Amino acid sequence: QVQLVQSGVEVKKPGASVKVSCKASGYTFTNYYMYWVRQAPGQGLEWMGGINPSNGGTNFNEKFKNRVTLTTDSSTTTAYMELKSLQFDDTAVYYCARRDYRFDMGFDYWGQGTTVTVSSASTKGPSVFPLAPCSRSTSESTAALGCLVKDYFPEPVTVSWNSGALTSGVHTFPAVLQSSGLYSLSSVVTVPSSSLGTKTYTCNVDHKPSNTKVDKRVESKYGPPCPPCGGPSVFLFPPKPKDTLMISRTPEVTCVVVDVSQEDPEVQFNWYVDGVEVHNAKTKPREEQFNSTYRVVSVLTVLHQDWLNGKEYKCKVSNKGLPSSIEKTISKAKGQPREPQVYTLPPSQEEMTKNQVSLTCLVKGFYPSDIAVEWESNGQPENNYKTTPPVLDSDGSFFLYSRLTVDKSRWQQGNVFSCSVMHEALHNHYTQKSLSLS
Amino acid sequence: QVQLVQSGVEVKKPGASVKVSCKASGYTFTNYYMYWVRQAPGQGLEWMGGINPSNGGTNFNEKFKNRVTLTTDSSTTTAYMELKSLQFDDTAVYYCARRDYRFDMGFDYWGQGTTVTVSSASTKGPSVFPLAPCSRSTSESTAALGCLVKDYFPEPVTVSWNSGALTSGVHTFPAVLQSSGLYSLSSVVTVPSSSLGTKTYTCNVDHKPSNTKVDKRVESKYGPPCPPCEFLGGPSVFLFPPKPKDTLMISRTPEVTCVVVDVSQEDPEVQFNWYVDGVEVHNAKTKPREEQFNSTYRVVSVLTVLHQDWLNGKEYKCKVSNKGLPSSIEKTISKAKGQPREPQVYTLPPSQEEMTKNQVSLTCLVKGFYPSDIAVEWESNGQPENNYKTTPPVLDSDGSFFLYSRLTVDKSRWQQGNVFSCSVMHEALHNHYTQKSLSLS
Amino acid sequence: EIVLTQSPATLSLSPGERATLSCRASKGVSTSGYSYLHWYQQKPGQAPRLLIYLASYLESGVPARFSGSGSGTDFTLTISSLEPEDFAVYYCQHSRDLPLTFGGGTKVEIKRTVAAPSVFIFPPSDEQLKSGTASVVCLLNNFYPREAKVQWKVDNALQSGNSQESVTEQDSKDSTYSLSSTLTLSKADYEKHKVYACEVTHQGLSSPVTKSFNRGEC
Amino acid sequence: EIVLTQSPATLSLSPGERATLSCRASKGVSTSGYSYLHWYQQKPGQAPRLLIYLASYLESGVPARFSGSGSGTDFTLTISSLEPEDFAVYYCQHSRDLPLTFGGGTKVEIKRTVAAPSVFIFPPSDEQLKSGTASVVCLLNNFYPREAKVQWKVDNALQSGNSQESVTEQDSKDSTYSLSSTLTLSKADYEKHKVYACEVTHQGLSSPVTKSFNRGEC
Ligand SMILES: *[C@@H]1O[C@H](CO[C@@H]2O[C@@H](C)[C@@H](O)[C@@H](O)[C@@H]2O)[C@@H](O[C@@H]2O[C@H](CO)[C@@H](O[C@@H]3O[C@H](CO[C@H]4O[C@H](CO)[C@@H](O)[C@H](O)[C@@H]4O[C@@H]4O[C@H](CO)[C@@H](O)[C@H](O)[C@H]4NC(C)=O)[C@@H](O)[C@H](O[C@H]4O[C@H](CO)[C@@H](O)[C@H](O)[C@@H]4O)[C@@H]3O)[C@H](O)[C@H]2NC(C)=O)[C@H](O)[C@H]1NC(C)=O
Ligand SMILES: OC[C@H]1O[C@@](CO)(O[C@H]2O[C@H](CO)[C@@H](O)[C@H](O)[C@H]2O)[C@@H](O)[C@@H]1O
Ligand SMILES: OC[C@H]1O[C@@](CO)(O[C@H]2O[C@H](CO)[C@@H](O)[C@H](O)[C@H]2O)[C@@H](O)[C@@H]1O
Ligand SMILES: OC[C@H]1O[C@@](CO)(O[C@H]2O[C@H](CO)[C@@H](O)[C@H](O)[C@H]2O)[C@@H](O)[C@@H]1O
Repeated sequence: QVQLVQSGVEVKKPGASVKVSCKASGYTFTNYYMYWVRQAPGQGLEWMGGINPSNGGTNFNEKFKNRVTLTTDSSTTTAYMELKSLQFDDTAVYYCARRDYRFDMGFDYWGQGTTVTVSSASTKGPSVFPLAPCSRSTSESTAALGCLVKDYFPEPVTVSWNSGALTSGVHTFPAVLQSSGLYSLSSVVTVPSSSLGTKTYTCNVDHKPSNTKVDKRVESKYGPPCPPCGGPSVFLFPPKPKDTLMISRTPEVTCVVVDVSQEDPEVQFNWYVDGVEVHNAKTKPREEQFNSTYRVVSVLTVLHQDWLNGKEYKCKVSNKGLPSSIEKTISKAKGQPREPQVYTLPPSQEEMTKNQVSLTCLVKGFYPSDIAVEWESNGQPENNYKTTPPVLDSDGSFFLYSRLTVDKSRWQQGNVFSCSVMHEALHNHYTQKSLSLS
Repeated sequence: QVQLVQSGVEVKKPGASVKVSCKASGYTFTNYYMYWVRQAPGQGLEWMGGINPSNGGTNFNEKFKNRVTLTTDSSTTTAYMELKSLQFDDTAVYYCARRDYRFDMGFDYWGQGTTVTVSSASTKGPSVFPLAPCSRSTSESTAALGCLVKDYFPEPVTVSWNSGALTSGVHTFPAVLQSSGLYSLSSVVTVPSSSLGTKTYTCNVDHKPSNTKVDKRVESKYGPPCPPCEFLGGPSVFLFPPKPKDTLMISRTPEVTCVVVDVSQEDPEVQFNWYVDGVEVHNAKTKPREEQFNSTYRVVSVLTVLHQDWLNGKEYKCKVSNKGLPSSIEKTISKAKGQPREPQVYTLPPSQEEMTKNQVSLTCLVKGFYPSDIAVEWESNGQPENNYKTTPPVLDSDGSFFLYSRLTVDKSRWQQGNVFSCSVMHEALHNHYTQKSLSLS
Repeated sequence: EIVLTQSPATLSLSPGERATLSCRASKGVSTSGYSYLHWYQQKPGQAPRLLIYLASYLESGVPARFSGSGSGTDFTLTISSLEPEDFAVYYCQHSRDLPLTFGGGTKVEIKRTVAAPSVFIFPPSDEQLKSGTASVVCLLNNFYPREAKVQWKVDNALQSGNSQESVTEQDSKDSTYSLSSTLTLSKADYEKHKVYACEVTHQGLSSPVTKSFNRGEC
Repeated sequence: EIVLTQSPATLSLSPGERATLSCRASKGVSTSGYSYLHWYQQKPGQAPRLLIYLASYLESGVPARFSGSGSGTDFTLTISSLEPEDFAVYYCQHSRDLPLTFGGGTKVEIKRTVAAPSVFIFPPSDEQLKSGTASVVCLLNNFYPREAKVQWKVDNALQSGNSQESVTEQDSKDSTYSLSSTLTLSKADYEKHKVYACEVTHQGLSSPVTKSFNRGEC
C-alpha cells in the first residue's frame, strides 16, 4: 500500500531552521513528484514547492523561493523540506503529498502532517485553575464545572475527568494562543446539580513536553474542612367553631404544604371524607415564601352536619421530593357532648375603686371544647373582652371564663350586658345570659 | 538588651545525663554569677547551684552535690549545667539566672527554661485532629474551632494558629495525662461566625522530642473544591434598642430598630417578622430598601414600643428572610433587668343562678401581672384545698396578663360561712405571696 | 498567478440532502482536452483527501456519491446524498500553471433544530488571584447554529480587546456547538471593579441572556 | 537551712485592692545594713521575674505599685492597686546562707463578676475514626468563677470513667477561665449510638446548658 510517513513535532525559535522528512513506501518513488503543502491553524492550504526525485528538479511558490531547500534520497525513498529563517507565521502543519510525474491526477496520497511551532517561548507547564459557579444554590437541575489550563507551551495538553470515568457532558475547547505566546484552554463538564457535594469532580491535565501531570480537584464531597454555609411537611387546619355552629357561615378544612423544593414544585392534592375520595376541594396556586421553598394551599368546604356527626377529613399530598406520600387527618373531637352552663358575675367590690371594671362570664360543664363566646351591650356587640382557653375539669368536662372590661360609669348607670355562647350541645347551638347593676 | 537563651527540650533515660546550656548576651559575661534553679511538677523553686565565670568557683545545694557539674565557655559566653545519674524525679523545668557578682541584687534576668523529662518510656509524636462544628447554625454570632493533639510523650507540645498571625481568642489548654501514660492537649479559637469561609484556619503543632511539625487545616474558604451549597457568607442583622441620641420631645416615640446589611443585588427582596415575647406583631414600619452604596442593600424595619413593654423586660425578636436563601436570620433584644407588674387579686362569690345547684364555684380574678409566670392555690379556713383549676394567663390589651382560678365546693360548705382564700405566688409581690379571702356575707 | 474562489463558505444540510460546492478560477484552467482542477476532503486533524481529479474522474477508493463537473473557470463538486462521514471541509486546487493554489474551502455542516445556549459564568479562582492575573470565563453550551455574540460588561461598561473566544467542533451525537469566552484582567484592574457579566445573543434566545456575579460576593 | 514561710497560700482580690503577702524567715536574713531577701513573680508558662531585691529595692522596669518592706525575719510584699495582669504565684527568696532557698509561694487570684460559659460541642473527625477511637470534645469558654460541671450523655445514658478535663489558668486581661472536656470512646461504641450531649452547670447559668449533635448529621 502507498504510504507517506512524516517526521515528528518541531518547536523552533524565530530565525532558526527546520528539516522535515517524508518516508515514502509501497510505490515506485521516482515515478511521482513530491510536493510540500502547509496549513496554518484554522487557515487554508498553501502549496510551497515540489521536487522530481528522478532528477532533483525543483518548482516553488515565490513566497518560499530562497527560504526552502527541497531534497530527496532514492535509496531510502525519503523526501526532505528544509525551511530556513523561521518566522512566527511559519507555524503550521506541513504535509508531503505525491503527484504522478507523467499525467497530473492531483495529490492522491498525503503524509500525516508535521506540526511546526515558531516561538520565543520556552517550554512551560500549565497552571490549572478550577472553574465553578459562584453560588450554585439555584432552582436549576444542571450545573457546569471545569478547569482552566493556562500559560503552557508548547501544545498539546490532554484533559480527562475522573481518570476517564466521566465522559458524558465534557467539552474540551481548542487552545488559544495568548499575546504572551503561551497557550491556554478550558475543559468543562455539565453534571446534575444534586451530585455536587455527593460525587467528586477532578480534571487530569497532562502536558507531555514539560513532563507535567496535574489532577486538580475542582469539587469535593461535603464535610470538614469545608465551611458549613428537610423535605415537605403538611398541616391540616379544622374549621372555625362559629362556622360549624351557624348555618349562615361556611366551614372549611384547610390543607397547607410547606418546605416544598424549588426543583420539585408539585401541586398534587387528594381529599377523603370518611375514607371515600372527594373532588370538590378548591386548590390555590403555589407561592415562594421568602425561603428557598414553595407553599401551596387546598381548601375543602364541609357541610355543618358532617363535621358535627364526626367525619374524618383526610388530606393526601404528593410531590417528587418525597419517598412515599404525606397524609394528615382531622375531625371534630370525639366523645359524648355535654351542655355548657353559663353564669354571669358582677365586678368585685374591691375593683369598684378603679376607673374600669371587669364583667365576668363563667362557662362550665361543656364537651367537646369547641366553643365561641361573645359579649353584647343593650342591643349591640361589644369589643373590649378577652376569653380564656377551655380548661379540663376533674369531671371530664371543660370550663372557661370570658372577661368584658367596661368604664365603671357604664356599669353604674345600669347598662345591661350579655354573655352569648355558641356550642353544639346547646339548643339551636346558642344561649345568652344577662348582667346588670343590682 | 540582656538575654539568657537556653537549649531545647530534653528526654533522657534514668541513669543517663542531661546537659543544659545557657547562652548569655547583652552584658559582660564575667561580671555575673550564673545560677541554676529548677521547678519540678507540682512544686516550687529549687536552687541547684551557681558558678563564677571569672574564676570557675562554685557552690552547690548538698542534695545535688555529686551529680551536678557547672562549666563555662568564655569564648561563646555560655554556661552549662550537667546533671548526671538521672532519676525519674529529676523531671522538671530547669532555668539559668544571673546575679551581680559585686552586690547581691537578686536573680534579675532568667533564661526561658528547659523542660527535662526522665523516662525509660518511648518518645511518641502526636496525632493532630481538627475540631469543627457539626453543621453550624444561625443566628450564632461566635463560632469555635480547634485542634485535638492526641497521644504524645513526653511533654511539651507547642501550638499556634495561622503561623502566629491568629492570637486573639486562642486558648491552648494544659495537657491531660491519659491512663496509657501518654498526653493529649486541645487548642481552641473563637472567631466571628461571619469569618468562617472568608479566611483559612490552621493549627501549627510542634512536638520537638519526636521532630513532629504538623500544620492541620481545620476550616477552608467557600471556595472550590468546597461545594457552593447564595454568596457573601450571608446577610447580617443588627437589632437596636430604643434611644437614639441628640434631642427631645414627644417625637420621640421610642422604637426598636432592625437593620439588615450584606443583602445581595441578585436576591434583594427581604421580609421582616416581629415577635414581642414570641407573639407575632404587625404594627412595624418597614422602610423602602436602599442600594447605598458599596454594592449590597440596606433594609430598615422600625417597631414602636407599646405600653411599658421595654421596661417590663419584654423580648423583641426580629426575623429576617431573604428571598432566595434557605433559612431565616433571627435576633433578640430586651432590657437587662425588667420591671415586673404586680398582680391585682379579686374574689367573686357564686352567681345567684348557680346557688340552685349542689356545688358552687368560687372565682379568683388575677390581673395586671408581668411576667406571665404565676401560681394560684386555694385554702379553706387556711387549709390547702383539693379540687381547683386555673386557666392559663391571657395577654391583656395593656400588655399585662390576667387569669381566673375556680374552686368548686359543696354549697353547704359555702352556706355555713367557711372562709375560702385565693393565694398567688409571683415575682412582683411582697414576699412573693398574697392572699384574698371570700366568705358568705 | 491564478486564484480560486469557493462558494458558499459554509453549507448547512441534513444527512440525505445534496451538496453542490462551487469553485471559480480567475483564468481558464482547461488546456489540451483536460481541466486542471481537483477536489479534496479534509476532516479535523487529518490530511486532505483527494476525491476527484481533472474536475470529473473519480479517485480510486472514493464513494460513488461524490462527482465533479465543469470546464473553463466554473467547477462544481456534487455529493448526491450526504452521509455523516461527509460533513467536513472541501477544497478545490488548480494546476494549469505554477504556482499551484487552493480555494478557501467550503465547510459542510449538519442542519439541526435551533437550540438556545445554556449559559454559565465562572469567576477567577482564589489560586489564580494570588498570581496577579484574573480570568473570568463565560460558557455557551449545546447551541445551534455556530453564530452567537458574547459581550463582556464590567459595572455595565462594555469591554473590548481584552477577551478571547474558542469554539468546539459540531458534536457527533446531538450536532450541537459549545463556546467559551475568557475575559483576562490584571489583579489591580479586577480589584478596581465589582460586577462582572457576559451578555449572550443567539437565534434561539428571544431576549439576551446575561449571567453575572459580584467579586466580593462569592 | 533557712525556711521561708509564706502566707496566705492564696489570695483572691478585686482589681484596685491592695494585696499584702507575708514572708517569715526561720532565722534572721539581715547583716551590716542589708536584708538578703528578694521577691519574684511567676506567671503561667514563664520564668520567675524579680520584683524586689534586698527586701525593699524596686527592680528596674517593675511598676511602682509593687513594694517590699521588713527586716530580720518578717517581710512583706505589697501590691497597692491590683490589676488583672497581677494574677501569678509570688515567691520570696533569701541569700543570707547556703543553701539558697525559696518560700512556698502565694497565688494571687483576681475577682471579677460572674460570667456564664459559652458552650460548644465537637464531633470526632473522620480522620480519627480511621483509627479505632472516637474523641468527642466540649468547650466551656470564658467563664467566672472556676467551678463548673460537665456531664456527658450518649443516647441519654450518663457517662462515667471515660472523660478527662483541662482548665486554663486565669486570663491576664479578662480574668476568666475556659475548660475543655473530652469523652473518649471506641469507634465501635461511637457508631452504635446516635445523640452526643454535653451538659454544663455553672453559677452564671440559672438552668444548665446542653449542646448536642447526632452522629451522621455532620
Ligand atoms: C420557610 O417559610 C415557610 C413559610 O413561613 C412564612 O415565611 C417565612 C420565611 C417566615 O417569614 C415565616 O414567619 C412565615 O410564616 C415556613 O412555614 C412554616 O412551617 C412551620 C413548620 O416548621 C409551620 O408550623 C406549624 O404551624 C402550626 C400552626 O400554624 C398556624 O399558625 C401560625 C401562627 O401561629 C401561622 O403562621 C400559620 O399560617 C397557621 O395559621 C393558621 O392557618 C390556617 C389555614 O390558613 C387558618 O385556618 C388558621 O386560622 C390559622 N391560625 C392561626 C393561629 O393563625 C402548628 O400547629 C404546628 O405545630 C404542630 O406540629 C409541630 C410539628 O410539626 C409540633 O412540634 C407542635 O407541637 C404541633 O403539634 C407547626 O408549628 C408553619 O405553620 C409554617 N407557616 C406557614 C405560613 O404555613 C417553613 O417552615 C420555612 N422553612 C424553613 C426550612 O425554615
Ligand atoms: O503563532 C504565531 C501566530 O499567532 C499570532 C496570532 O494568534 O499571534 C501570536 O504570535 C506570537 C506567538 O509567539 C506572539 O508574538 C503574539 O503576541 C501572539 O498573539 C500571530 O502573531 C501569528 O500569525
Ligand atoms: O358532678 C356532677 C355534675 O356537677 C357539675 C356541675 O353541674 O360539675 C361540678 O362538680 C364536679 C365534681 O366535683 C366538678 O368537677 C365541676 O367543676 C363542678 O362544676 C357537672 O359538670 C357534673 O356532671
Ligand atoms: O389548673 C390546674 C393546675 O394546672 C397548673 C399546672 O401546674 O397550671 C395552671 O395554673 C397555673 C397557675 O396556677 C397557670 O400558670 C397554668 O397556665 C395553668 O395551666 C396548676 O398551677 C393548676 O393548679
